[PDB]
Amino acid sequence: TKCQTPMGAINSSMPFHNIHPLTIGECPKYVKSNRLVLATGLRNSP
Amino acid sequence: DQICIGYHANNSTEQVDTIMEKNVTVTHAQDILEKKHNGKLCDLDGVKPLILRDCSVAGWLLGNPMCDEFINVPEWSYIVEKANPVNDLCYPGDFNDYEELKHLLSRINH
Amino acid sequence: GLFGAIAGFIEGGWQGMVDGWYGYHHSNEQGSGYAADKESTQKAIDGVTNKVNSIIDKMNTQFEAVGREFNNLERRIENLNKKMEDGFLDVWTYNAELLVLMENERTLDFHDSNVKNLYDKVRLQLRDNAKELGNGCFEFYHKCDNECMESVRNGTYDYPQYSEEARLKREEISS
Amino acid sequence: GLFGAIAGFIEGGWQGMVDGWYGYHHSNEQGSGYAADKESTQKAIDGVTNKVNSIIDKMNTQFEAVGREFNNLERRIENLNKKMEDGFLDVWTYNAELLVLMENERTLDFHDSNVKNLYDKVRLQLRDNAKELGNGCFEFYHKCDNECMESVRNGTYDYPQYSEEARLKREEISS
Amino acid sequence: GLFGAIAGFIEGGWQGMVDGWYGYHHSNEQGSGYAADKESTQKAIDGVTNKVNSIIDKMNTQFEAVGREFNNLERRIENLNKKMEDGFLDVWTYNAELLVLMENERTLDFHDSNVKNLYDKVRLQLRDNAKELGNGCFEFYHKCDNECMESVRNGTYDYPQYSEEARLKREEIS
Amino acid sequence: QLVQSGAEVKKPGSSVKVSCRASGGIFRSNAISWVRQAPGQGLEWMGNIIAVFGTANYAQKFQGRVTITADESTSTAYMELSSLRSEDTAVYYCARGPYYYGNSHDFWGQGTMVTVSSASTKGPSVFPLAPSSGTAALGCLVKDYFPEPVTVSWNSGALTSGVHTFPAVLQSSGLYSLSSVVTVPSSSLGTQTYICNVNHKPSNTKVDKKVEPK
Amino acid sequence: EIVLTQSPGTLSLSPGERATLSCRASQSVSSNYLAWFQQKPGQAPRLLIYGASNRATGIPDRFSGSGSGTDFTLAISRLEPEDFAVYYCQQYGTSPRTFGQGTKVEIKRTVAAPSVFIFPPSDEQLKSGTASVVCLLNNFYPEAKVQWKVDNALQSGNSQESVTEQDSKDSTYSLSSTLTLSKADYEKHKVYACEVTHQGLSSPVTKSFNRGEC
Ligand SMILES: *[C@@H]1O[C@H](CO)[C@@H](O[C@@H]2O[C@H](CO)[C@@H](O)[C@H](O)[C@H]2NC(C)=O)[C@H](O)[C@H]1NC(C)=O
Ligand SMILES: *[C@@H]1O[C@H](CO)[C@@H](O)[C@H](O)[C@H]1NC(C)=O
Ligand SMILES: *[C@@H]1O[C@H](CO)[C@@H](O)[C@H](O)[C@H]1NC(C)=O
Repeated sequence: TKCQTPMGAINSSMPFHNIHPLTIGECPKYVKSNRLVLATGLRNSP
Repeated sequence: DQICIGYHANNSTEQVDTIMEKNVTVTHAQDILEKKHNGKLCDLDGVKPLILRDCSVAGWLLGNPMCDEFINVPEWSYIVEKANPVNDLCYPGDFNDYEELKHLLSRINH
Repeated sequence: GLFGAIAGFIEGGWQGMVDGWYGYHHSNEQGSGYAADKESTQKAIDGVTNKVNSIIDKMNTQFEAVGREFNNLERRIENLNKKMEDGFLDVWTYNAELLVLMENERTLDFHDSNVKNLYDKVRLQLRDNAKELGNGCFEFYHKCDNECMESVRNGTYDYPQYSEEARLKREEISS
Repeated sequence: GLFGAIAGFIEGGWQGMVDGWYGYHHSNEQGSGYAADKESTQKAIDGVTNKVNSIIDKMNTQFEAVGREFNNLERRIENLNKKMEDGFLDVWTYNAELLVLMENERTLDFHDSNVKNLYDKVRLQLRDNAKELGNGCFEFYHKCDNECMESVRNGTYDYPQYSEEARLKREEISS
Repeated sequence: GLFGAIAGFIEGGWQGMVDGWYGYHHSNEQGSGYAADKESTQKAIDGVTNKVNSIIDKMNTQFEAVGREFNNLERRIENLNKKMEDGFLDVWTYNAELLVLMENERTLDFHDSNVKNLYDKVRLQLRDNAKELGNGCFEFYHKCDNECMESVRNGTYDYPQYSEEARLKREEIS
Repeated sequence: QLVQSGAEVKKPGSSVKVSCRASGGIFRSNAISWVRQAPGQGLEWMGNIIAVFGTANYAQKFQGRVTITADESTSTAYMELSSLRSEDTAVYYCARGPYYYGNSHDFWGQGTMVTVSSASTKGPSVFPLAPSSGTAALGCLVKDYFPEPVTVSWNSGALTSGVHTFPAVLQSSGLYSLSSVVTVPSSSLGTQTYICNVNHKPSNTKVDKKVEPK
Repeated sequence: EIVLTQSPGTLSLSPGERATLSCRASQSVSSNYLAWFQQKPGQAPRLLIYGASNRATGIPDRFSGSGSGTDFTLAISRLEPEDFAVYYCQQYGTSPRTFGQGTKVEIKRTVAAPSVFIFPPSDEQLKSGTASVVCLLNNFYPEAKVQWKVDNALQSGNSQESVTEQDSKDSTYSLSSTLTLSKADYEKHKVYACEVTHQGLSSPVTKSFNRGEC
């Protein structure tokens, strides 16, 4: 892998992770959150 | 006769927060956050990390009998100790600038 | 809806259209049917594909990095590590969390925008040749078959061809 | 005004309305009076209440913290503290200061948007049954009393009921 | 175009206008010519001049600074410097790079907005006294000379003056 | 930029699923299509699957026995084929095209060999051929094997100038078989012994064979 | 479906000359949505031209397209070593989107004749009960006819043949016909003859051997 963590190893395509703060390598940015989802479509109406 | 205009909608459930509204049900989406790990520590760009199981760095440089110094790996990317390694020094003592030597030996080419 | 498309005058979205994001519902003498405008939908996707790309691709500046390495006779410096490391975590979380929330509002509004502009593109071609219903539909004064309606979608609709048919249908109702 | 509501075609705002943010001014045979549209105003406040919440609530990531603790034979490390501490202060100030400036433009424009959509919601119900002044008002061709005007606000206004009254009032002026 | 001005119904931009950003093209009996609306253009520039100012002026928080200064028996602390220094470089690059990308979209859309509002300001003055082409032009039903058209630009155009001239020109065609 | 799965060998009637992962860091923006090619003969378009919505369109030739799915997250298209015949044996290509529609093409995959004959993975029988009475020809006969490929190292790369490896043929028996020969002067016919190294990957069959005149 | 026909199926042109590939459509082609593609041996297809005449990115100006309605033409001005391959037109105006059936372009050469050889079945192959007689034709140009004769009796239905790709350096073909029989039908006869017919030969050459000779 391109970077490492005590828990495991990360892919590091996307720009944020929430795995473990202390990493080794070209990791993305450690962020304290569970969800970062981005909108692409539009409002779905039922 | 008629022509009326509109916009797509399907059966998606994926909610997305926005600045002015929360929990908004949206047609499509993209995750930006990496949540997953393979759970087994790996090479950094082809380089084997130095894994010390029952042994610390001090006991590995010196010839601690209880662990083994058979590791003839001539190159590494990072060192991996455990929390409290069981064999630091058989004969008790101290190592001078241990932490700095640790950092020096953390990544070796030859 | 900022542009008053989606929440606004077009209450709800056609579920039967599954070709694109934006489109049309014809109901003339030959039959009914949905038909999606692929060209405007493509520009939207080209745009959104590019937003998401840009939010990831611009952060490419990242390097080597590490964890923790001081003894309990240097706890002051270990606390300086913590301050910095916690500090960045605060910044990045905040900046990330908000960036999503901000770019998600505008992404939704970009769709509103595209839909209101599509409705406006139709509206400007056929000025008095149709009737603005207000559910975002258009009642024709004249008969327009399946071959006539491709001209509305394509955007090659002749005003002068069907001008007198509608104009003189208008005064008949106005009594 | 981005949407051309507030700075634009509605030059100035009704000061006598103090029920909501957006609303109407009736002046018919029974009398004059202001009357605010509480439903659209509520969505605006729900929105704004949520913006302000989101700008505070997302930064919940904050922990323990400290001040300074080195002797004058370690001024190098004290300078490393200063660099970091000054560094964050620069980032947070900048990010905060701009966030305000950015979210304040869009907040003002969200109001423009709501007002132009309200004017458009009225405009689409009564197509030729009233006259677009351009000061954002609507002159009726027919008589509409206080019980008739609730239908405009409610949004249950019948076009066919008052169609002939206006249509045949139109040719009287056109001489 | 968000407001459907520039990419949209006004396909392409007048290159012969070089007075302002937004403006008009008259072609009446006396001749043709471009004429830019300086008042709306000025508000746009006042705005943009202020954006750019605000993006620089708010970061005035900067002080003294330095580089690197530890011996090779303190490489741990030198690595803590690197982490911080690299860390800020990451943040500022990202924040800067995006800020540009974000404020550039809205800056372009602010222009769309101004143009659609200008077209709407003309449209509301002359309701049935002209014909909405759809290329963003206005065909007059009545004769309007060079002294009449300043009233459209100025925004002092009398509906009642030319009302009957157009209204009774309308039934001739239909 | 496009990647397809490995070779698979099925019996006739049995079904086959083939994966074309486009890339694409993100959700896909491009309509994957599918084009097969039975060896020798030309290209046959099969079906296309638009990007964002997952709706497919197939050809009237197949319709009822082929389905192509779309996995949006990883940006991968799939291709399932039902009740396979002998003539479905082919190389299958995925092709992405410049936007979701799908209309022109632009970036093509690698491909995937799919054999439909129902045969055992038997090794190739290598037999020594002799030259019969200037320039003469001698070589290795490689008969009765399954399936492709069969790369041949003459003297482990020592003699590779003028070697012609012929493409194989399906027998009435239903097994592949080809020849391979090399032209050499009579100066070193009964002097330098020439030996070929037949590989065949799917059985691991490593049996060399000397070539001599009778 | 709209069936596309290409012509000519094989061009024989020298390096430098102009090639002119045709593509006729069974019916009009909706709005000039036709494309050309290039396939070399072993590789996957390249895009050449879309929308009738628009070049794709990373392509020389010598490739150029034209036509409309029902008739379409792809022209190559100065042929070079790399361009000799198969060329497919496709329409993509409506589903199903079909391909032409391969208009190949090969190198033109001076008519050279085939060096004919023959190989009896090996003694070790007869141990397994089957007998293969090979008849090779080496380095010729252009089509050929190979006929088998067992005791001067003309065979048919028990032989298959394989052809190499046009060579890199001399631009010639090679061929290998293989007659397959049981050991029962091999030891039945004595005289085994292989008659080759070609343009470059004045009359038909025959090579042969008798069973069990040195
Ligand atoms: C705004 O435009 C109007 C256009 O008519 C100007 O009004 C004219 O002023 C001239 C000055 O000589 C007079 O001849 C007339 O009274 C008006 N013209 C016509 C044709 O009647 C007006 O001056 C402009 N106002 C401002 C404040 O700029
Ligand atoms: C609804 O979404 C689900 C997602 O699991 C999918 O399997 C299905 O094909 C969709 N159905 C319809 C009727 O669109
Ligand atoms: C959003 O949805 C979740 C359920 O998935 C729920 O627990 C929560 O109450 C909702 N949040 C808000 C702010 O309404």
